[PDB]
Amino acid sequence: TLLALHAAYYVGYLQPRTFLLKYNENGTITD
Amino acid sequence: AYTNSFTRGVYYPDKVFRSSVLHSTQDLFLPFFSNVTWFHAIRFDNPVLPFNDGVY
Amino acid sequence: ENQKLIANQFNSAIGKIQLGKLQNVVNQNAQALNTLVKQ
Amino acid sequence: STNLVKNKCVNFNFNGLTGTGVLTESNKKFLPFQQFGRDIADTTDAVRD
Repeated sequence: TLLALHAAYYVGYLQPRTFLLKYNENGTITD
Repeated sequence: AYTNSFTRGVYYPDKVFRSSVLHSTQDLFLPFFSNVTWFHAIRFDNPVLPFNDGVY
Repeated sequence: ENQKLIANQFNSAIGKIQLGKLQNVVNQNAQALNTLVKQ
Repeated sequence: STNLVKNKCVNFNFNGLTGTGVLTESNKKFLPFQQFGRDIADTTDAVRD
């Protein structure tokens, strides 16, 4: 990543993990 | 330079619309309470790090 | 000799009520059809 | 590029998905990136043209 030359940020890693979702009545994920 | 990502990295795996269902998918996610690589922004000249299976 | 005991205990015991066997039968029918659809 | 007819059993093909049924006007809201629509039984229930 580059920034603008003249903050508690993360970087994580993804893995094939099973996950159970919870869609609401709006079609978005609430849990 | 390590911290705890509480519940982060959850997204919509497909463009299907679903309403009030508990759907169970199996694909790439950032695991819950994972040890994500925290950084300081205030080393900092050239912070290169590998891309393995997607990054958050 | 104790009719008022019957009417009060009738109110209280149904008051404790307000269905394990019945909700089970509805649920087993629901999972049977849902596995059939997901096949 | 066919016109839209409703309240009648047709053989629709919306953006490369097969399926027959009768199309009805709805009121439920989508998200801007979402195209399909499914229920608990994992069948198509909605699609915007």
